[PDB]
Amino acid sequence: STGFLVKQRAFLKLYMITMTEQERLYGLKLLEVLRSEFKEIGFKPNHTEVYRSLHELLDDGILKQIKVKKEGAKLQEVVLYQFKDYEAAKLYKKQLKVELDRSKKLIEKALSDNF
Amino acid sequence: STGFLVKQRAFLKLYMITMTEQERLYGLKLLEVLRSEFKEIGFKPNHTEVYRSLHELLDDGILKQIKVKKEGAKLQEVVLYQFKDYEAAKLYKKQLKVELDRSKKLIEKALSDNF
DNA sequence: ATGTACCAAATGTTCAGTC
DNA sequence: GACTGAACATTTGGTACAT
Repeated sequence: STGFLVKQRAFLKLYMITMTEQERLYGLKLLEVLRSEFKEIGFKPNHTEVYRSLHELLDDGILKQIKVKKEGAKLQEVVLYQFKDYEAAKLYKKQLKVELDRSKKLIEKALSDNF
Repeated sequence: STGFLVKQRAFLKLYMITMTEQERLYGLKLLEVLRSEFKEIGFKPNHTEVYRSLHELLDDGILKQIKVKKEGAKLQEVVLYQFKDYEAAKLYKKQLKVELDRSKKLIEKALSDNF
């Protein structure tokens, strides 16, 4: 990298890991939660980057899919994620702290020099 | 836009606007002047970004490219930038405060949520 | 650290497809 | 109508160069 701010694909993946930790969820719920958690700041992610994020985590080996059923009254079927390789969730979580830390210095530094 | 972080280009341009205000934006080696500034944190732009950022403010009509005497000289000439459009520069700079404030909130939040 | 010119990467829009 | 998915294309950044 040239080491500028963290990229959205990364920021979202990290949030996926944090959320899997607390409750095994599926794509559109993850978005519901992120969207509303962030609706004051004005970050409005969309369902497909969230999905591409989860998807990458599968290639990374950090997550696995489990196909289960939902209770919308629709007898549908939903896809939850669960840790495959826990060590790699940790390692990914570590890399992003670094990235987010540099990112904090940059914005603060930028807010200082220019304002 | 979804409203994620500030864009790299918008971020360099902001510095250039400020450096112009401080009469610190002169010479061709703006890259090294900007690299030197961010070497601590670990941000290291390449020439083509600095070129692209610098050359947008000219084309957009915010900056003008001039020739003056190397501050204190008799003959030697260096390149200087001044405000062609100081209105469009102040407005823009305001836009960036918001853009940075919003960005701060996101990173403080990501760190607070995930760590 | 010019200025180009062609490359790769990040990600929004629209649609495919199933309940 | 709630859900998972992916091509396409843009807006962008990066590499490479001779200069």
